Amino acid sequence: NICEITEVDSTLVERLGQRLLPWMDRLSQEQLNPSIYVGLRLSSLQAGAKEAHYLHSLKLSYQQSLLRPASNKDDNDSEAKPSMGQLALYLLALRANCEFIGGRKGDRLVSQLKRFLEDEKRAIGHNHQGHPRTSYYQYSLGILALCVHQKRVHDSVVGKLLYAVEHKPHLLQDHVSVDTMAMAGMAFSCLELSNLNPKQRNRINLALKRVQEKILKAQTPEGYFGNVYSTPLALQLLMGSLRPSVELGTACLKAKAALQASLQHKTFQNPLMISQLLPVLNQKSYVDLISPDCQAPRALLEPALETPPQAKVPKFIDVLLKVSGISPSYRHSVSVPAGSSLEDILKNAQEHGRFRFRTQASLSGPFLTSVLGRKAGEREFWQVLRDPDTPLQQGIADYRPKDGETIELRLVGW
Ligand code: B12
Ligand SMILES: [Cl-]
Ligand SMILES: [Cl-]
Ligand SMILES: [Cl-]
Repeated sequence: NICEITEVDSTLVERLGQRLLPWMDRLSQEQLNPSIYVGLRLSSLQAGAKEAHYLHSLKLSYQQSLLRPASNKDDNDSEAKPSMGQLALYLLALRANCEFIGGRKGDRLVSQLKRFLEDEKRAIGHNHQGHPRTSYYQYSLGILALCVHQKRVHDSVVGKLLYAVEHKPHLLQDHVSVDTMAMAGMAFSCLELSNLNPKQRNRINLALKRVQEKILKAQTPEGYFGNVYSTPLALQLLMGSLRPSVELGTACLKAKAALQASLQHKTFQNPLMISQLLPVLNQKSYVDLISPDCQAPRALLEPALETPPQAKVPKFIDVLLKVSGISPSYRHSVSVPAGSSLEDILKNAQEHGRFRFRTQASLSGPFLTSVLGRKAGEREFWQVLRDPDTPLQQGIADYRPKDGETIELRLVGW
């Protein structure tokens, strides 16, 4: 297949896998990450039966958190659980261990997921005025997750994703675009291969060509689908073929070369991103979770065990932090070692100034949710940009600012 990464330097792959390896000892509820587990299982790499403990921890935690008693002893909250889209990735994790979800606990989880989709269906509405509470990405992920376990979703649920893909000057924001198409594509593709909604078979097939079209349309001069980070999910979808073309073949070749290029430059630092890339580098996608092969051997990753101690004096960078989209705006001047994350800088400004911010856990890491006491609301988010007006492609923990950058935290409405 032409959309498949066919040749990768195994030492690059191994370095990527070494980035996931420490996460395998991070078993706390907020660190546990079903995406990382999936990515490893579908990769050419193994992070030990560190993996087994990890799935077991996922099982215990997702079950204990999501199946809690009918009425909790005086709180309405205690120990905020995984989200439904995370439950969807947890379902992918089980398939990655060649398990189907089951038993009474598994029935309840599946219902929770179906309720989620039904609730999103309702939120989206009638004829689609109205938004998902979460996103179409999680919507698609949910359908895909149920599909790979051979669980059917209501035709009206699937309809909502199909129509969104099908209808008009495409709804989706640029940020979500390719990634959401890729994920929806993978939901549709699973539906097809599974024949789970035969009453919309043709519609699904046409949604697939659509999804393919929009992804190729989104190709950048650099070769990326959307951006470097959407490219792996794009390729995950695209390697699933069934519409082989000359445009598609050329697009994939460009996409692949751009991706391999970025691998030489330590582009992929984010554990979730790596978890999305490794499968692709092993010619696998989430859609392979339909029939996962748990017998295939993988190369054991061993701990890097070396963190190079320079005893040098590091370069410092001087960075300007600025907050906009709220009143008052705020600025902060910080000088920190080169290689400091945006997050380090935030924590520094908080420590040594009038700054404050809050993040919350996500599978991509710390997600900035509140700056200076202003918490992003319903369709708001704290956008992170490098001045002038360039949205970062990494979040706070991964973005490592350059000398002289102005980094903007902008409250925006999408
Ligand atoms: C939906 C989405 C959003 C939504 C999320 C809110 C919503 N309505 O649900 C919005 C528009 C707010 C958003 C924002 C951003 N996003 Co975003 N987002 C996505 C998308 C399409 C799906 C994520 C998802 O739902 N995952 C599934 C569920 C189960 O996972 P989850 O971990 O529980 O999801 C949470 C986080 O993803 C959080 N979130 C969203 N984006 C990001 C990015 C980072 C770095 C973090 C830590 C968290 C985070 O939102 C979800 C909670 O609803 C992904 C695509 C992808 N390839 O994963 C990109 C993606 C994760 N986002 C990305 C980026 C870069 C950003 C921003 C940094 C953009 C910016 N310059 O401001 C910001 C986050 C800044 C911040 N405040 O911390 C990149 C990250 C790449 C990388 N190297 O890590 C991705 C992969 C898109 C891309 N191809 O570039 N995003
Ligand atoms: Cl339940
Ligand atoms: Cl990254
Ligand atoms: Cl805050």
